[PDB]
Amino acid sequence: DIVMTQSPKSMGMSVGEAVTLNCKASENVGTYVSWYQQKPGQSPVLLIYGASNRYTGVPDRFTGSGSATDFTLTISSVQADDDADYYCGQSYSSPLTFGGGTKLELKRADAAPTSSIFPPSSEQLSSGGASVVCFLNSFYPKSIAVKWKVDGSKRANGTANSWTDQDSASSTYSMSSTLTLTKDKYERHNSYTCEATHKTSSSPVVKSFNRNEC
Amino acid sequence: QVTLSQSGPGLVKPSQSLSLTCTVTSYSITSDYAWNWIRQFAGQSLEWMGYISYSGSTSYNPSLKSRISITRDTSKNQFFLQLNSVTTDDTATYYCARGGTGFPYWGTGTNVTVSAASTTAPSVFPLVPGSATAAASAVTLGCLVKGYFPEPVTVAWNEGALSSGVLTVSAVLQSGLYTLSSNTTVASGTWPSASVTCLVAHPKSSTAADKKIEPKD
Repeated sequence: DIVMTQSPKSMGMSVGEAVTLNCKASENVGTYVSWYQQKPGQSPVLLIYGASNRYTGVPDRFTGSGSATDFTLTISSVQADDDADYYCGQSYSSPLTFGGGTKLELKRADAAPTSSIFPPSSEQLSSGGASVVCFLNSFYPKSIAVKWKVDGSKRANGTANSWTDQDSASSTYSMSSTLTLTKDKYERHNSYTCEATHKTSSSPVVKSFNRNEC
Repeated sequence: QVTLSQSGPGLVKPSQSLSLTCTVTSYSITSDYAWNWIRQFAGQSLEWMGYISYSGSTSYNPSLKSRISITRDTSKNQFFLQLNSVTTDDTATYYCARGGTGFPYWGTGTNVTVSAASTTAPSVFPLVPGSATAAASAVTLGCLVKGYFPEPVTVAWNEGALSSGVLTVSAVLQSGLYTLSSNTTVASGTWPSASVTCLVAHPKSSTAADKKIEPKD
């Protein structure tokens, strides 16, 4: 089996910059190398085949070069919509094999998040549970820390955080932090607070709601 | 041009056999080209499994040859993959594709989870602002989907009409069930006036839920 090794495992670049992705074969594969782009929630799309042939419909900014065991995919001027995982594959020898991929992320200006907090729905309370959600929207960079306070006391148990992939237009991230409690626990306290610390602000961004009105 | 669509069980128990179907439209599988099956593991690494050519000849990866079978039905224009004695390691997204040395056409892919656990439908709860939001301009609504197994779940807004400003965080596994949240930001002069609903589908359990987001009062 021929092993395909993709160099940059991960990479971040700004819109308009030229980027080069590398793919090496453990042994000769001639020019039988193809490159694929896989955007979030989509199947792979063929970009280049035969090492340097651009597939029909592919934008001119994508070009390929190489032979034998060293291949490269070049993006002349990266676009925000180029955010994706890129894979090379060889079809010179059997079985066909693919490299492990290179993830291309976009760099952009720092942006402070917008915060929203949501009390549990009456529907959930009926089942005996209560999830309080804090949503941080459209920010950059990805790194952010969320702290939960109940009636002024920090709560670290029962918290679940998750991020969205980077937006294909604005290159910003979004993330939700979910605090889950039982109905009894939720009803014995009044103030629920979400505190977010991001590099854009020295002081944390706080969002809270009082059960005796929401 | 050609269109491929995979179909099959989203959940199979270990030791059982896995059968997937690929339905091809706008191209006869007897005309030309090789018809392949390729899978992508959770880690995103890809593996070519094999193909059946337009002439009926099959070719398999070495590593699966003893447990795999690819067949076709020329009258229905479909080709199939059968993988015997599956283990948890066979959990992956399975794709059918057309190609020889390159693959220009891929199906959408079907996720197969190999597990002994049983299917569990979603509970969908609305996410409505605590009203204490005097920001006017923009309003963020949402749907919390929790306690389901296995993946995946599909979440759409307004039948799919509302596609801008939609943010769906990745699923998270806790104990043995998944949870996910989808949020949408709309112009403040659109929600209080127009209805916003989230459509949630969980294939594995053949569940389709509809949730209206009612104003806070």
